[PDB]
Amino acid sequence: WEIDPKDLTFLKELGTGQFGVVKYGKWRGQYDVAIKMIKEGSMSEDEFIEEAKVMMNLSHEKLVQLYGVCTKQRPIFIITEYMANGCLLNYLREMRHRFQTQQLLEMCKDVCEAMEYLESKQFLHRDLAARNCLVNDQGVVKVSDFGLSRYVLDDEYTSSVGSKFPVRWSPPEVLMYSKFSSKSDIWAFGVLMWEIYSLGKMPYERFTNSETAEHIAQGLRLYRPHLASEKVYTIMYSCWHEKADERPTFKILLSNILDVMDEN
Ligand SMILES: Cc1cc(Nc2cc(-c3ccc(F)c(NC(=O)c4cc5c(s4)CCCC5)c3F)n[nH]c2=O)nn1C
Repeated sequence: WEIDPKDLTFLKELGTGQFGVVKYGKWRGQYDVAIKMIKEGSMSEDEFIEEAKVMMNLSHEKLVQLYGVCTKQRPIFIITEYMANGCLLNYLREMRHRFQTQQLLEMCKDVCEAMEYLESKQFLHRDLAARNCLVNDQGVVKVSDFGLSRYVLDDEYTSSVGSKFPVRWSPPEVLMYSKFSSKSDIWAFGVLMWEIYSLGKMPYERFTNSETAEHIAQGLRLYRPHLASEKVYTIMYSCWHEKADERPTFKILLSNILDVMDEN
């Protein structure tokens, strides 16, 4: 879906990410959208447009909805569903004292449902983390920017020893061999659950990225946050098996989460 740029009205700046400036605006005067304006040289653009069709076809309530792209001018635009409460990490930190435990579990469920959908389509996120989830005006969490890490042109982000690589969300086989799979998204999801239940703390705080890699390679795992029950911690901890094939699927994780809800 090629969006006509004449149908976009820019309204507000939303900050800057791995591809440069992001704006809030409207599509056809009515629908609230976010618009990434892709900084030249920041993205493998031919590669992105080449593979853009499969992303058009991903649709789930808990996935941020793609509206489309503008590719007939530079900078390229990516147009998505606007999420008025912004990214999940800042939302957790700003509302930290208000959350009930049942709401923390519901946020995890939202993300798990989106990821079970992506898993069913054999589509990898590759940078799942609370910073890449968004929150709407009703508090629903949705997964954002799935698959886009593949198109980043920035050695600090693409190298496992780069300053911007998501080391703290990565399993050993990604840090050692760059072996991304559904099971590396599973690992990241466990870290995301930890971010939720810690109310937005930084994983492995005071460890450097390389110290993090060393310690998880040797079996260290994130501690149980105060607000996580044992049953909840067992779920997130299952995401962190050293061996990828021992980690659950998102279907199983979703069933575990629903089971905890039912018990509650
Ligand atoms: C109050 C409020 C609402 C609101 N709502 C939104 C903000 C954004 C948004 C803004 C800046 C960003 F930097 C990003 N992330 C990125 O650009 C990238 C992430 C990744 C990229 S690029 C390539 C590698 C993989 C990860 C955003 F997603 N989008 N959509 C929204 O709805 N924001 N605020 C402040």
